Parts: sequence; C-alpha cells; structure tokens
Amino acid sequence: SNRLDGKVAIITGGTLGIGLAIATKFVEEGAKVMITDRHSDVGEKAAKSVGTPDQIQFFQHDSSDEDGWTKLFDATEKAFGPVSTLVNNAGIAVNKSVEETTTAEWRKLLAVNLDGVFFGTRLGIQRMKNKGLGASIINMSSIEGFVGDPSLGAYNASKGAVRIMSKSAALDCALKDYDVRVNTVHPGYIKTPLVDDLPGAEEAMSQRTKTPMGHIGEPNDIAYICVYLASNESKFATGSEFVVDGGYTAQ
Amino acid sequence: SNRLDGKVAIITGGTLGIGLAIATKFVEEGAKVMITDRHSDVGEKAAKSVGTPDQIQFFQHDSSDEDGWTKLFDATEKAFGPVSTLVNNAGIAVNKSVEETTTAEWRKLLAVNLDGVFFGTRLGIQRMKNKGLGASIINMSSIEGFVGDPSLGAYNASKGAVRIMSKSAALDCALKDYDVRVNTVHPGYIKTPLVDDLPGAEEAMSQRTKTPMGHIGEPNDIAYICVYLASNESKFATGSEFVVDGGYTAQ
Amino acid sequence: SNRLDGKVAIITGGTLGIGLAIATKFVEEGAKVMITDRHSDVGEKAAKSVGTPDQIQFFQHDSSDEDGWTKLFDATEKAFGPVSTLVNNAGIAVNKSVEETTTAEWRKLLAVNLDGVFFGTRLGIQRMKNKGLGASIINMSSIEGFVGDPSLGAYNASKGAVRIMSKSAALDCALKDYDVRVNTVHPGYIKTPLVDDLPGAEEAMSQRTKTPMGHIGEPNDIAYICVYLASNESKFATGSEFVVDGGYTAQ
Amino acid sequence: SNRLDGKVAIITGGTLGIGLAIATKFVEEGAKVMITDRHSDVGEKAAKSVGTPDQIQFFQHDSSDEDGWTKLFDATEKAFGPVSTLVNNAGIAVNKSVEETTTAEWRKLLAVNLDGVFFGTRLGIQRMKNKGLGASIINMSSIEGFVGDPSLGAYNASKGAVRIMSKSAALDCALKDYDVRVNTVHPGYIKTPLVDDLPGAEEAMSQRTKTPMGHIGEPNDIAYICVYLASNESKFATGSEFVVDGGYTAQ
Ligand SMILES: NC(=O)C1=CN([C@@H]2O[C@H](COP(=O)(O)OP(=O)(O)OC[C@H]3O[C@@H](n4cnc5c(N)ncnc54)[C@H](O)[C@@H]3O)[C@@H](O)[C@H]2O)C=CC1
Ligand SMILES: NC(=O)C1=CN([C@@H]2O[C@H](COP(=O)(O)OP(=O)(O)OC[C@H]3O[C@@H](n4cnc5c(N)ncnc54)[C@H](O)[C@@H]3O)[C@@H](O)[C@H]2O)C=CC1
Ligand SMILES: NC(=O)C1=CN([C@@H]2O[C@H](COP(=O)(O)OP(=O)(O)OC[C@H]3O[C@@H](n4cnc5c(N)ncnc54)[C@H](O)[C@@H]3O)[C@@H](O)[C@H]2O)C=CC1
Ligand SMILES: NC(=O)C1=CN([C@@H]2O[C@H](COP(=O)(O)OP(=O)(O)OC[C@H]3O[C@@H](n4cnc5c(N)ncnc54)[C@H](O)[C@@H]3O)[C@@H](O)[C@H]2O)C=CC1
Ligand SMILES: C[C@@H](O)c1ccccc1
Ligand SMILES: C[C@@H](O)c1ccccc1
Ligand SMILES: C[C@@H](O)c1ccccc1
Ligand SMILES: C[C@@H](O)c1ccccc1
Ligand SMILES: [Mg+2]
Ligand SMILES: [Mg+2]
Repeated sequence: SNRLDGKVAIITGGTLGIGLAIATKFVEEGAKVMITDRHSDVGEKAAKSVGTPDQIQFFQHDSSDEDGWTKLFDATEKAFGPVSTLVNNAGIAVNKSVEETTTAEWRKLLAVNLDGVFFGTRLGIQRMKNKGLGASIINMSSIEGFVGDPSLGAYNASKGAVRIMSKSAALDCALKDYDVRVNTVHPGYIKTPLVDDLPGAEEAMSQRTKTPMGHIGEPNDIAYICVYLASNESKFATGSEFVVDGGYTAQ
Repeated sequence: SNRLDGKVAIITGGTLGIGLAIATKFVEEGAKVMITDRHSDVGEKAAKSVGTPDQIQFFQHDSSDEDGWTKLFDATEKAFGPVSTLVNNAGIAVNKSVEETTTAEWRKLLAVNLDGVFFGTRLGIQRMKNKGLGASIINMSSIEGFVGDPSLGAYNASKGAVRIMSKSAALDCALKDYDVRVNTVHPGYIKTPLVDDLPGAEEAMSQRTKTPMGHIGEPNDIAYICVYLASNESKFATGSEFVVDGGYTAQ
Repeated sequence: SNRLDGKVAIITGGTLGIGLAIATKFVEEGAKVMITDRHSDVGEKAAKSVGTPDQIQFFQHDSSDEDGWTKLFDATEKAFGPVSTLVNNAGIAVNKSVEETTTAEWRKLLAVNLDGVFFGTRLGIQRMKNKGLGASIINMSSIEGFVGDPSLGAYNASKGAVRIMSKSAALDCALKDYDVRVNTVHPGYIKTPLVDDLPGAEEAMSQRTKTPMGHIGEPNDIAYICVYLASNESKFATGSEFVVDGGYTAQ
Repeated sequence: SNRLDGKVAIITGGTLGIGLAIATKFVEEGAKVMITDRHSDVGEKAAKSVGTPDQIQFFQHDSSDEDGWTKLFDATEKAFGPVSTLVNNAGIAVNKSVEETTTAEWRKLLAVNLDGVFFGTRLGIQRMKNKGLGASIINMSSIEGFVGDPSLGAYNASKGAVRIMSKSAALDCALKDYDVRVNTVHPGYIKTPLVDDLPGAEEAMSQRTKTPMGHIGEPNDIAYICVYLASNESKFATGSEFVVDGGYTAQ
C-alpha cells in the first residue's frame, strides 16, 4: 500500500502477461498508469480490468514507432501529470538460431526490442530529468541478456544490448544529477496465457536442467521487483540488473 | 505494511548500521526479529530502540562461533516460533592488500565473513526446509564480491566466496523442494555512524570515479531490498545477486 | 611459429590498429589472411606492409553491407581456399550519451557494430560448419560490453549485443557439432595512431581510476589473444569472453 | 616454441591431470618448472616423464602448508634462478551440498583451495614484484567460481573466493607498478585418469545440458591458456577470468 504514491508510469506492452501484472500492482500501490500495445482491442479491455480511468488508461503505440513515443508521453502527462516512471516491457521473440535468422526477422525484432527501448529511454531521460520526481526507468532485459539460447539469436542480441545500454544511461543520469535511475529486470520463464497456448513449453521450461525450482514463475513475480525499482525505496539502485528466474542462471 | 506478516527473522550484526535498519524495517513490516552482536552493551540498547520484546529481541553471538549458532536458533524459536528468515549480515574488514595480509588477519576475517555465513546458511537450511514457511536466507555479499579493491584482499576473498556458495545452496534447496531461497545482497558504500568516524571516507567514497551518484547510500537502502527478499513477493528469486550501489559497479 | 598453420582468416577492419596487428600475427603464425576496410587507399597499403599476396590480401567492404559479405567470402576462398577463421573487428564509435544520441547516429553505429557482426557470424557459420577446419569466429566486443560509459550509449548497446549474441551462436554450433567456435574479445583501451591524434585521450585513459596499470595497451596485446582463439589450442573454448584491459573492469 | 623463454615457474599439484599438462607445455615453451604434490611417489615419477632436471624438478609440498611455501620458493630459485611465474593449481573437492558439509570437510577444503592460494599469491607477489621478470600468477578458479553446483558447496565457496581475491591482488600489483599480473583460469570439465576412474562421470559431464559441446575437455586445453597467461603475450591482461569450458557457462 502506497509504495508508489504520486508516481505516474508508462508501461509498454502493458495489456497482457508481465506488463499487465506490473500495471496491476502499480495501480494497487498508488501509481497512475498508461499501458500500451500496438493493437487496441487488447489494450482498451486491459485497462478497465485493472481500474478506472483516473487510475489507468490505454494508449495505442508500437514501441518501434519513434514519433509515437512523443505522442505517448504527451497523452500520459495530460491524463495524469508529469511522467515519473517508464517500464520498457514491450518485446517480441523469433525462434531462430543466429544461423537461420533472416534479415527481415533481425530488423523486426531489433526495432521493437532494441530501438524501442532506446527511444523510450532517451525520451524518458529528457522528459523526467531535473523535476524532483524520483524518476525511474526499468528496462526488461531477460535471463537471455546473461546467457545464450541456441534458438534465440536475435533475442539474445537485443537483451544483451538493453542490459549494457541501460548501464550507460544510468551512469550519465547519475553523473549529471538528473534524478533518473535506470535498471534492468531479467525474468526467467513466466507462465502466461500465451505460454499456456504453446504445447509443452511450460513443462520443457520446468525441467530442473532449465529452471531449478522445477516450475516457472507467475506475472506478479516480475510485478513486485518492478514496484521496488519504481519506488523511492530503490533510490540508491542504478545501473544494475535484477534477476527473478527460479535459479535458471545460477547453474 | 504487512509485507512480512508471520515471518520470524534472525539478523546477525543487527544492532547498528545496515543490520539495524534491516531490523527496523522488518519489524515495521510485521516480522518478529532476533538481532545479534558479539557484544551486549550495543545489542540490548539496539532492540528496545526498534520495538518491544514481542517484536524484537537481542541474542549475544559471534557469528564465527559454530556452537552458538545453535543456541541462537533455539532462542529465536522459543521467543517467536519457527524461524523463517535469516540475514547473514555480520562482517568485518581488514584494510590490507593481499600482499600485506597477515595470516592471523586472514583467519580472523574468514572466520566471521565466510565460516559464519556458512554456519548460518547450513543451519538455516536444516531448520527451515520443508515447513511451508516461505523461508529465505539473505547473505550480505558486497560490491567487493564483484570487483576487487587493492586494499581489501581478504574481504574480497570472503565476499566472492559468499556470492557463489549462496548459489550452491540456492540450487540444492530449489532442486530438493525445500521451500528455502538463498540470495545475496551487494551494498555499495553506505553512510553510518562508523563511516562518519573515519575522516575523509565518505568524501573519498562519493567521488564520481567511485560512486557515480556522487554520494553514498543510507542504511534503509539496504533494508528495503532485504524486505523484498524476505517476503513472499520474491518467491521466484533464488540464486541471484541484488546490487544497491549508486552505480559503483556499472562503470 | 606455426600456431595457425593451414588456417584461412578474414579480418574486418584489418588495415589499421588492432585489426592490422591481428593480421600481422596471423600471417606470422602461418594463416592466410584477407583484410577489409570500407576504403581502399588504406587497405591496399596495409596488406603489402604485412606480407606478399600469397599470405595476405585486401578486399574492399563495409561490414554493414550484407550483400558484400558474400562477395568477401567468395574472394577469400578463391585466393586461399575455404575460410576457417573470421574476426569481426570493424567498428565505429559515437561520442554521445544515450540522451543525446540522434536516431541517425544510432542506426549508423548499429549497422556496423551490430548488423555487421550478425551478418559475418551468420555467414561464417554457414560457410564454415562441417568441414573439419577447426573453425573459429572471434567477435570484438569491448570492455564496453561489460560496463557502461556515460558518453558511449550506442556503442555500449552494440557491444552488449555482440557479447550475448555470440553465446547464442556458440551454443547452436556446439550442440549441432558444427566444428565452429564463437568467442568474444574485450579490449580495454589500446594505443594506436588514431588515439595519438586525440589530444589528451591516452593520458585520460591511463589514469589509475580508468586503467589500473597506469598506461594503455598496444595492438599486439589484442593480436595475441586472437591467435590463441583462432588456433586449435582453444578447441574447448566457446561461448566465452576474453578480456585484455589493464585491469579496467577488475575495479 | 620459445613462448616462455627465460621463465621460471612453480606449478602446485603439477604431477597429474591439468597440472602435469601445464608443466609439459611450459617446459616445451622454454620455462623451467618446479612441480609439487603433497605426496612424493607421484611427484618424482611425474617430473622425469616431462624432462630432465635442468628443465623440471619436483618439490614435496602440501599447498595448505604455509611454512612450506617458503621452502618451495627457495628450492625453485636455487635450482633455476628467481621465480617469474606461479600457477596455483592444487585443489580438492568435497561432494557435498552446503547443507551436508561437515565442518571438518569445510576447513580441509578451504585450507587447500583458499588458504593455499592465498599463501601462494601473497608470497609470489613478495618474491616476484619489482624484478623485471614479467611475473604472472595464474590462479585456478573453475566454472564453479561462476555458477553454483548443489553438490559442491565448499568447492563453490573456495572458487568464488579465488576469483575475486585474485582481482584484488591484480589491482594492487598494477597500481604499485610491481610487474606482477594476476589472473584466473576457469576450466569446465576435463578428462583425466581420475575422471576415468569415476564410473559415469564423463558421460554425465558430456550431456548437452551440462557441456554443450557434448564431450569434456583434455588437460592440454588448460595448459594452452596457461602458456598465454604466463607469457609476455598477455602483458596487458590482469584481473580477469579466462574460461575454457565447452560452453558450460554460456547457457
Ligand atoms: N513470458 C515469458 O516467459 C518471458 C518473458 N520475457 C520478457 O518479458 C516481457 C513481457 O512479457 P509478457 O508481457 O508476458 O509478454 P507476453 O508474451 O505475455 O505477450 C507479448 C507482449 O508484448 C507486447 N508487445 C509485443 N510487440 C509489441 C509492440 N510492437 N508494441 C507494443 N507492445 C508489444 C504486447 O503488449 C504483449 O503484451 C517481454 O519483453 C519479454 O521479452 C522474458 C522471458 C520470459
Ligand atoms: N557500511 C558500509 O559502507 C558497507 C558495509 N558493507 C557490509 O554490510 C554489512 C553490514 O554493515 P553494517 O551493519 O553497517 O556494519 P557496521 O560497519 O555499521 O558495523 C559493523 C557491524 O558488524 C557486526 N559484526 C562485526 N563482527 C561481528 C561478529 N564477530 N559477530 C556478530 N556481529 C559482528 C556488528 O554487529 C556491527 O553492527 C557488513 O557485512 C559489511 O561487510 C559492505 C560495503 C559497505
Ligand atoms: N583503439 C581502442 O582504444 C579501442 C578499440 N576497441 C575496438 O577494437 C576494434 C578495432 O580497433 P582498431 O582496429 O584499433 O580501430 P581503429 O580505431 O584503429 O580504426 C578504426 C578501424 O575500424 C574499421 N572500420 C570502421 N568502420 C568500418 C566499416 N564500415 N567497414 C569496415 N571497417 C570499418 C577500420 O578498418 C579501422 O581500421 C574496434 O571494433 C573497436 O570497437 C575497443 C576499445 C578500445
Ligand atoms: N579435472 C576436472 O574435471 C576439473 C578440475 N578442476 C580444477 O583443476 C585443477 C587441477 O586439476 P587436476 O590437475 O586435473 O587434478 P586431478 O583431479 O587430476 O588430481 C588432483 C590434483 O590435485 C593436487 N592436489 C590435491 N591436494 C593437494 C595438496 N594438499 N597439495 C598439493 N597438491 C594437491 C594433486 O597434485 C593432484 O594432481 C584443480 O584445482 C581443480 O579444482 C576444475 C574443474 C574440473
Ligand atoms: C525467452 C522467452 O522470451 C521466449 C522466447 C521464445 C519462445 C518462448 C519463450
Ligand atoms: C567495503 C567496506 O566494507 C569497507 C571496508 C573497509 C573500510 C571501509 C569500508
Ligand atoms: C571505447 C573506445 O572504442 C573509444 C570510443 C570512443 C572514443 C574513444 C575510445
Ligand atoms: C568440479 C570438479 O572439480 C569436480 C568436483 C567433484 C567431483 C567431480 C568433479
Ligand atoms: Mg547456466
Ligand atoms: Mg568498475
């Protein structure tokens, strides 16, 4: 209760899975939230399921769309006042090795997972710096930002990029006294309706050779670390990686 | 409020600095707490300053004392019921390079910082496993578990040891379904009364080449990450490292 | 002597600095080498300075040019026989924070440093797999793939991407028995004619707060780790990072 | 050939497995070598199998024996002149979880794997600093210094300790211009006569979920990275970790 009082958050890809749980817990903790998705059927349903428009709204946006990022911040500040918190959560995956990644697949995935995170982080710094907001940018950067997977080549590139680009941003903001922190969150495998629709994936993901806890996580597992990072509780944390993975990377 | 309802925690070195703030926030969040120190003058004063005996008590113990560790768990369970949470926070430092570390200094520091953490972790697993407690062992493992410092040789050894031993314990507990998580917390430099008594240390620590944020942290910065790790909010986090360092390790 | 007997190597950006030293030592150790640069004035001079055309040749190529990558492998195999070794060394830097990185700067740097390395790695796997060559892909991935720098935002993104994408490729090649290894090399600061032309850079780079050894490296420092990685001496090394940095990342 | 001309090396645990291969390649490259083992039957046989006494000798020593370390350096300098190179390779393992590690097991393993490496490193710095030798200390610090194993708790503690203590030593030596480098080598699983005597271990170790290359390494895989680190080829490498693991830690 009240851990995000006063905060105004944008969460990209906030209508389902991890993003939706982040939104839910943020609203529970007193934040105002703008969620996005590139679609609208999903997004408008999503917001009302969490709360009332004074708490949470939807804005249609593809995170790879540079110009839209500006539309999104403007819409958020007009609904709720100056943005304090950005969660760059939107992402896609391609199930290909590096060897077999088409150039089109490469470019598409980097547009969302890398360019989108760059656009959001760059704009977030510009919009949030020097306002006494206790501003926090939280970039979703995966267990696949620490370890490779033979069938996630482009995804691995994007997540490693986000991991280290976020440190650069953290340092500049710290050195310049901007009152903006930048950190990454690295989920292991999490169970969502989308995973449930992939036959065998959860089981495959729950083998002890993958996730030592022998099961995968839930969306709220990622929501709670994001609450910590958005809150002023984490005012000395910047430039670091927060892993919530059931032990995946510990072995 | 209520984030640690029902929890019963031991915090070693809990009478001052980071340990005391961990204790304070744990009690605020509903945990019962036993704090320790090798002394008693410090420890008894400390507990009453946080709360009443039904909330927090003191037990005299040197974490290097293997037999005492057993006394400590027994005293905690008799005061508050079965222990769910252990914070291995007690530690010492020697201001010596590897080159100049005496063997006596080496052994003394390893006894507290390494053996003590081993004794606590081993006993904690044995006492906490298989009770449905949502048990959590939180080992204090430093920025000096990631990077070296030329004048902290033995300290660096101990912190690197804790970092990886904790992963071993996390994995075994996960694989065996023990309902015990093990994680490490890695503070950067934190401002305490002890640091205040070391002329020039905070300033030295606040240079941008050391801490990018240009200042050092406060004890509550470490308390809040410990609340997250002790709580069931972090039920999917095991075997990982949580860094709160003002950017120190990001550059 | 003879440590790369029989090997056929492509080195991108091989006409100056680190690339030229890699080429020089590779030829000394018995490899045949094709060096590249996006220019030709630099490239043709470079090759003759190292050896005769039966040892080393130049091919004009911008590593961001996908179609050219195919031209480059074909020219190398026609000069020297099937390629066994690829060093993805070409790279550029932008001296900008994330905050101030223009989109054009972002795209240009990613085209060379990320897309170029992807194109080379993908093609290298396809061309080298399953030929008994003891094939090795060596991706230049920087100290800036481990730590951030506030004024190298895009560069940091690219180097973190290369670091982890390389692990993906390593794993797929290992799992599929391709006889291709993939590793990254992470130079600290190295002294070259280009650094010499940047007033104050070497000195700035030699401060103990940057490079503990108190001086920067030389091109051969990177050449020698590349010889090891190209040779069959390193037949069990894949998916890992080889840092040669004067202590930069150790503190 | 000649890559270690002039060097004088001590290799602890140099009579079998990885240590013996390190010794063999060191002698091949022109170094003079003193190997150790706590036994003598093994050690005297070992040296003659590699070369003549002017190339390689044996000295009986348990690396946990502090006073003996001094005897060992003196015997080496009297045979071969001032020591330039130290490989802290002796180590033992206990097949126990943290939970089940007896205190006696803990102390015994730390005495060899941690205290022994401390004693060697401390003495090596003192004996080697400031002599223009191009001195190099190479500490064997395992894949189990990066990841945990549920059944190697004490071993994991020791290897994490060595990993970070070595960075401390590297930094002090660099900052003080000692002409001593300190680095760690991290083998994955390697096939030796001892592994061959453990039924099922190699197979278990070769599963793709353990070692992606699908087989384990050979002793020379570790010897060759040690040659690089002992040689002046690696004069800019200090404070870093060199992993040769078949991909184990990349996934
Ligand atoms: N679910 C899992 O098991 C894992 C998820 N992750 C990461 O967690 C993050 C969030 O995951 P989920 O919310 O559960 O995703 P999800 O798998 O449940 O659904 C995909 C989500 O991505 C967003 N998205 C995709 N393309 C987009 C675009 N062009 N513009 C805006 N939004 C877009 C959508 O809003 C959608 O909610 C992602 O970045 C993903 O990379 C990482 C590891 C595992
Ligand atoms: N204060 C700082 O700047 C930093 C602290 N740390 C780590 O944080 C942890 C806690 O720090 P503080 O509480 O602020 O310590 P402190 O510096 O304020 O005071 C030392 C504390 O260590 C405990 N302690 C020492 N030897 C002990 C023994 N033999 N038995 C039981 N307890 C013992 C005492 O209770 C005392 O409260 C330590 O493990 C330390 O290594 C790490 C980096 C920086
Ligand atoms: N010199 C230094 O201090 C450091 C260098 N590095 C990295 O080391 C690698 C090699 O460095 P140097 O050879 O010394 O570079 P250099 O600084 O001496 O010169 C730049 C080199 O990059 C190559 N290059 C740039 N754009 C290219 C393109 N579009 N196509 C083909 N080639 C291109 C050129 O061949 C040129 O030789 C680079 O990837 C760089 O990122 C990393 C840290 C420090
Ligand atoms: N063989 C393998 O699969 C792996 C080995 N390692 C590490 O590699 C290093 C070397 O391995 P190997 O030479 O193959 O060992 P080994 O397994 O072949 O034989 C044990 C070696 O340890 C030395 N040793 C043990 N206790 C000693 C003492 N008290 N004093 C002096 N020497 C002692 C002995 O000389 C003996 O040669 C060790 O530190 C080990 O921790 C790490 C991972 C895997
Ligand atoms: C790593 C996670 O994002 C994932 C990617 C592709 C398919 C399933 C899961
Ligand atoms: C790293 C921290 O624990 C410290 C150690 C010695 C002196 C000051 C601070
Ligand atoms: C990190 C190195 O590539 C560099 C980049 C920009 C300017 C100088 C040096
Ligand atoms: C990790 C390696 O040193 C090992 C330890 C115990 C048993 C087998 C192998
Ligand atoms: Mg792993
Ligand atoms: Mg650093």
